[PDB]
Amino acid sequence: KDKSKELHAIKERYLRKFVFEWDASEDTSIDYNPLYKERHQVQLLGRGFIAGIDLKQQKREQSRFYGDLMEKRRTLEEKEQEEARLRKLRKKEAKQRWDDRHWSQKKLDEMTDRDWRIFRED
Amino acid sequence: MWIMMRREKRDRRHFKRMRFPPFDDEEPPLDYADNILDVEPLEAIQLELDPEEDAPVLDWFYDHQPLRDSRKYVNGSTYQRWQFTLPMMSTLYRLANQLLTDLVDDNYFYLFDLKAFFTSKALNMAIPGGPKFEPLVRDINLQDEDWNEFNDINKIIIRQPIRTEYKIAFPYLYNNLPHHVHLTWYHTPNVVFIKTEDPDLPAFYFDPLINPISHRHSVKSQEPLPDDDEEFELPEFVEPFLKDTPLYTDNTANGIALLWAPRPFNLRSGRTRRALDIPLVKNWYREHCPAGQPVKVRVSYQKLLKYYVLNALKHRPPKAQKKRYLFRSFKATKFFQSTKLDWVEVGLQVCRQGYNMLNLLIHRKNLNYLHLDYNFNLKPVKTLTTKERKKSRFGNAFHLCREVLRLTKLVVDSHVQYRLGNVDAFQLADGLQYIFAHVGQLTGMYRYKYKLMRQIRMCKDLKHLIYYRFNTGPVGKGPGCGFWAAGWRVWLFFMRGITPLLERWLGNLLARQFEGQRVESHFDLELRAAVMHDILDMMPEGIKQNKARTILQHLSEAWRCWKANIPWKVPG
Amino acid sequence: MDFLADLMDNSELIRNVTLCGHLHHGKTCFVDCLIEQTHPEIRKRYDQDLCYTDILFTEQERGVGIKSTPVTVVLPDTKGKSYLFNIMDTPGHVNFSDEVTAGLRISDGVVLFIDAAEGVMLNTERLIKHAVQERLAVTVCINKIDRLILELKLPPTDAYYKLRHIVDEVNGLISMYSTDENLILSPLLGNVCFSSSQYSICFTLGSFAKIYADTFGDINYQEFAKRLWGDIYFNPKTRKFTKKAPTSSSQRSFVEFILEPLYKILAQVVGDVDTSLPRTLDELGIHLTKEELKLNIRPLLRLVCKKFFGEFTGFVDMCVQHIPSPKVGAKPKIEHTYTGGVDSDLGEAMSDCDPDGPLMCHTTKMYSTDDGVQFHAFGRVLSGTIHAGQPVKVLGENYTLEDEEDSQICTVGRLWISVARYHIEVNRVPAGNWVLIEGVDQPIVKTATITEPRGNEEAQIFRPLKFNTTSVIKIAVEPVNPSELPKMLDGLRKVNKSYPSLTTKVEESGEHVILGTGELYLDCVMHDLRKMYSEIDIKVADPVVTFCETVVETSSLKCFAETPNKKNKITMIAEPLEKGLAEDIENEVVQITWNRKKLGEFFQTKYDWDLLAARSIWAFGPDATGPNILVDDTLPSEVDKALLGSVKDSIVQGFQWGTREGPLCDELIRNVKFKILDAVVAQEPLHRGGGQIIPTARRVVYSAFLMATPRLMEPYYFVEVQAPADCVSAVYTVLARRRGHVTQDAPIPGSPLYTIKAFIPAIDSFGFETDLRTHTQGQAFSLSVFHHWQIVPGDPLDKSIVIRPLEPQPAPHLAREFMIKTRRRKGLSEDVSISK
RNA sequence: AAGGUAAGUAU
RNA sequence: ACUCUGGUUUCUCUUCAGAUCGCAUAAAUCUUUCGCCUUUUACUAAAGAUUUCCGUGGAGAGGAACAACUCUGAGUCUU
Ligand SMILES: O=P(O)(O)O[C@H]1[C@@H](OP(=O)(O)O)[C@@H](OP(=O)(O)O)[C@@H](OP(=O)(O)O)[C@@H](OP(=O)(O)O)[C@H]1OP(=O)(O)O
Repeated sequence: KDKSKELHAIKERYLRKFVFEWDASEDTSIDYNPLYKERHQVQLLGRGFIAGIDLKQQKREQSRFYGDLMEKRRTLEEKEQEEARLRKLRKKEAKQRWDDRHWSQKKLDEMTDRDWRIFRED
Repeated sequence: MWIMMRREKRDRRHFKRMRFPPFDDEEPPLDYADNILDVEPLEAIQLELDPEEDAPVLDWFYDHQPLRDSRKYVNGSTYQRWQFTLPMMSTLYRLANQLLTDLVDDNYFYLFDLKAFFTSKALNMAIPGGPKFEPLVRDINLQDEDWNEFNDINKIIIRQPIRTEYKIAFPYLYNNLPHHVHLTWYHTPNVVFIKTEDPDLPAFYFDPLINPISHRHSVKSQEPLPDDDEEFELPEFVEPFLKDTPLYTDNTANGIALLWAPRPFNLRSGRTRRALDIPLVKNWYREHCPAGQPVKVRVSYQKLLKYYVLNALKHRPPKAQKKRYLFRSFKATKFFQSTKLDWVEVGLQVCRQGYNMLNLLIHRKNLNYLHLDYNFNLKPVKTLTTKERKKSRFGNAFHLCREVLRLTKLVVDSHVQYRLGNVDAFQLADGLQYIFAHVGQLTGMYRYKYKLMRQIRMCKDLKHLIYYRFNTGPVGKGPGCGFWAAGWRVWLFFMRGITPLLERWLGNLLARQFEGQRVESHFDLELRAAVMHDILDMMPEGIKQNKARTILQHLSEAWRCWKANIPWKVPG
Repeated sequence: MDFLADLMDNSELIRNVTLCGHLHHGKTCFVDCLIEQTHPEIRKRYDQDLCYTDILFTEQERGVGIKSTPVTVVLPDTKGKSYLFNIMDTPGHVNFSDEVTAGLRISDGVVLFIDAAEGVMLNTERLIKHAVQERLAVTVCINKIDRLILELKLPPTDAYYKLRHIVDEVNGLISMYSTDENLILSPLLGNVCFSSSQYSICFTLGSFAKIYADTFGDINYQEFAKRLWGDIYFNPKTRKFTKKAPTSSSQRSFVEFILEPLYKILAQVVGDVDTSLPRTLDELGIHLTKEELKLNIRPLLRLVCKKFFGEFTGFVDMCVQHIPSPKVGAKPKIEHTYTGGVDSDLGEAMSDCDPDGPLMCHTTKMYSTDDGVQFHAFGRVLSGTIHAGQPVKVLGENYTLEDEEDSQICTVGRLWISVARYHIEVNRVPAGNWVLIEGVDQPIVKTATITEPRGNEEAQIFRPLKFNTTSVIKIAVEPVNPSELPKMLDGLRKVNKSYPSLTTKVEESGEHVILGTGELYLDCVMHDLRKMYSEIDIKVADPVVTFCETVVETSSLKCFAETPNKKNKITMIAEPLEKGLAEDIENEVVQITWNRKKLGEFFQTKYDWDLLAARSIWAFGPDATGPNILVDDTLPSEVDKALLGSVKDSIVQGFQWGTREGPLCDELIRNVKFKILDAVVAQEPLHRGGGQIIPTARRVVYSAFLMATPRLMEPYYFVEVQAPADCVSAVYTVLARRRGHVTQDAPIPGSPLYTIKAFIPAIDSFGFETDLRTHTQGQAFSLSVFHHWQIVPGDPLDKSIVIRPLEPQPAPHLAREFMIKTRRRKGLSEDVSISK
């Protein structure tokens, strides 16, 4: 199918009602070239992230190429510092998740005002 | 706010979206003397700033017009020309990492920048991720040229098809007639910036990302160096220039990372902007659409890019003016007074005043069979007869004013509901976002202005840009997103344009004095009038007025004699 | 102002340098810094760069240097000796390498700009090789030092390691091209300078030692600079420089005294403006006003580095010491450039660079005016002075002492000394300078020699400009309205005058083909043609590459051709050449003008040709250094050698013409050796005329080449890409898609970027740069240069192969297709007429 | 938003 | 190491605006090309020229906070 798409592109080159929605036919991001369809997203050295999208999900969608490169090039001494930083950040985020958890994981006596109003609003 | 709202949507699995309209149609607007004045507000959306890291900005981060009275950072009460220090700029830059893409150079915008889109519009094609436009010049006859010996396909070697991007990267080489075309920046050098991931590490560090230099000793590097430690000796007062100064402070890494920062965060000082003039999500659709996204959000991306390109292209420098200021000449006259009021109180006052004005306009001809409720819905008080239905007609301008006052009433009522305590601050933000994303559904003001649809389709588009950035992680779809800046500014930009129309329609309506195929039937009538006026002016008509009509008769017959192709020679 | 004019008389106080380097390495920004230093009223804006030499509208929009720009300015030295510098700001893009050569011929010195982060790149290697070929002095400037500090955040020891690796790699590159040992580089020798033109930093070891000696006093800045690089350490216990580290972690002299203060000043400026910057500026003696501390980080850093470092005296002293003046640097230039050699009387006079000698200019550039209707020649005066409004004799590339046809007398109008944006009108320009000559544009096409009329009649021309790479991209250009055909031709003429490597040729069918090096080069050429020269609508055909023709087998039968006089018979055979021999001819390793005894010894040694057979070599084709060799192998007892030598010249011209116009698709012929096996020449002198032999020689060449197995040759470009380590796989995928194979993928030492070097078909390289940058989302960038001709797969004479229009043919169908369409583009017949 | 007013006598 | 050097903020008025007035972006009218066409009032969407509107900079002027000392450079700046 896609092989005939290239030839069709070559041939084509040479030879009342209110619509709140935008029609899907208006889409321009349609390509036959595999290079222009599955583009290589910017890794940003494994330390940059696209705006808006949450960092936690972006970390698990990473290509892991730079993570493997770091764990390969790093010596033991500099590996320990990164391991300690990762452990500290993991513990901080674990504490944050423990404090910010659903009311199903808390007893009635230990409920806070925010969790109380969350339960009431349900 | 973006960080906080995703926290209050991820945890709040079921979100109570506000009910619109907040108040009943017949309920009069709430008085600001027994309902909101005495009640205390609920908590607002405010992130818990860390006392250790976010110390420079902790004191004033959530204050209205921060640091206005600090003469060191802001010029004064006029709130212009902020001067900031590097620690605060770096702290602010970290608190905005969610809204900023970590792009170091504009090589990302290779053929996806403004010049490339101008080229594509001029050349009638379109970048895949870019917008589509009506052709600059039709040239349909010249679009399909004949099978010349020059463009002969039998003489053309095809290896890789010439894409739209190729005809944009080198516009003057790949297509004929490259008119009104723009040349894009070829290649900014790859800014190889390596941002630190741990503060507990020297600012100047050989990061593992750098490929090791690996100074080779295979060839013994030989260079002319004099006989060691025998002839040259430094004086005792000679030391490296800055030996007391440390190599790096705590702010060295953050100061370096501030250099490779987006436009607002790479400045030490600057000028104060309006909240309207700050597009927070402008760079979200300026970049490429994230992969793995549905069709509608992609089309939203191309349409937002289309509107951005059209604005940037059809832009003319502002015209010189004498700077006459409104709200300055009001208080010059003895008709206006100045005070300070809570914004909710002013909103209620303006809603009531707009209701009074629309009520005055409705009972213009002493017709009392049209009733305007407090939600700004116009309905007959009874089954009105056909003559009365005709007699109670208002133009599109009146209904447009009614619908804009309805939108203001919706906004003020949402804020009033928040102030009373009915809805949360997060609920208020989500309600404002819904109001500004669904103005067509809420008010239906597009029926009286179809061009307004351009705003409406944009407000939905922005939603697709925001929602799919918002509901991305553990947070799923739901009525919890409250990033209402984009729709709010869009409707303000509509407002600045529509204000003159409503102002001139009103001022010429409720004033004491009212004011209200000609191309082809133009020159003949004007010519006859001019000739007759000249002849009658030179005529000594004190005795020969009765010839005047006769004169026109000649002006007919001669014309007829020309139209009949017959001789015309009056002897007398 | 007047001192600048009075400084031209002394040829010793003039330096003719050209700033060459890879694309976007800071040459233009460095010239901007020099201009700002010399011109008080010219300062860059805080956000936008200055780009003083980027005068074209294309340059200010593309952001890439297109044309070389002359900048004549007076620069103080370290001591204060105000020298006169003629800087040629050359484009860094490889496609415009020819634009460098135009500025490289009239320059006595080369300043190689190297990015600190990127290091040595493709165009850098090409430029050092080429400059060494023209026997020019080479000095290196590592620009963008701040990228090691503000971008990589390397430790000062690692920054020194990166700088040492950069300098040592150029030393290992010059050794591959220069036999002279004086071409070595070292910052302590004064050869290597360090700079960051974005922040106006410019220091050598001598300049920074001079700053130290000004700060503390009683220091020999020359002796101090002699110990400010390498493994030499500083011991403060003895206050002495020791080859062994005084302590365990003693930093080197360069790291401790040079890189450490620069790192600390940049760190204070970019991180501690409010806290420690005033203190460190009082420590450094720099006083900045309250408003000058209100500027953003980058303008403040540029200002503070302007105050601390002051003038660009390190660049000046490097150029003065290691780049010869025209007076002393004329002799190698005359030897390598003048056709008559240094032994000639005119050559001997020009070797002295006498301002009172006979006039001898050498125009290498041609700059258009505002309206584009008049061109100003630009060249170096080598002997005598040129006066405004003076009749002179303008030669041409085809002029010889025997043929005064190519020389036209023209009156020199106003003369300008050209400095980027503006030009200062002058009356006379003494020898050793650069001059914009007005009024001599008409006889000049590409390169000409200007001398005086009615005197110095024994004046040959300078050698024609020799370019680094061959131009193979070909585009056919027609007017949209045929009624406007002459204007396009007129415009064509103008671009031929404005681009040194441009080649405009009218074909048999009437198509006008333009030859260029790459996509950007031809894009700029068409922009110039459409917008300023022709000002008419233009139709451009799809880009195509030029092909060559070769053989892979010996001709099956002896091919004979007889003249229309029916008295002369030539029987010839065709054989392919050995590997590298054609390249040796192209590289001018061996010339036909060599002494014949050693000329045969070359082929007897490196290729083991028979001494008698090697001595039988007649000439090379189609040019003097063309890759085709014509060898005689007639039986001595069967053909009279003396009689055969009578028509030897005619056979040589026939061979050259036949090799220049191939039979397959009317293209060049490469890597073919034609052996003359039988000659039967009419004994009468008038029956062996050239008008009959030359067409017959071409016919027999065609027959022998056709009987030998023909093959088409397509150009292969050498592409190096610098991309993040993650993007290597994407580059591999793109290259594999475009019939290209990767030869190497090496990490750049001192930077995460990897450089991937590959070979791609030239006809498959159209859009390859766009494909790579778009697929990698701009992270990968490529520069393409022609590398070598390679046999395209498939039999080109296969008549059975059917070609489908609008389909990319498979590999075995390429060689055939590449012929037929090319023939259709030339107006030739449908197939190769072997019987013809 | 409209192009959807029956007109006529009588107070 | 010295004497004089006279502020900054803010409220108004009058003008000039090249410059991203604006690191943001509306509306109206007119003229052409279109898409709906069925009549204006609304429109489809590109272009050109205008007008209005939301804002802006510079300069000058007039009041107020300011209360002024002195910042600051000018210099003989002093051992
Ligand atoms: O799926 P759709 O029917 O297209 O609904 C989408 C979208 O929902 P999806 O996320 O499922 O695309 C939004 O809802 P969320 O699920 O993102 O919360 C949004 O809803 P709100 O703006 O009201 O939150 C709005 O739905 P609607 O406007 O119908 O309520 C929008 O509709 P469109 O994409 O069709 O404009």
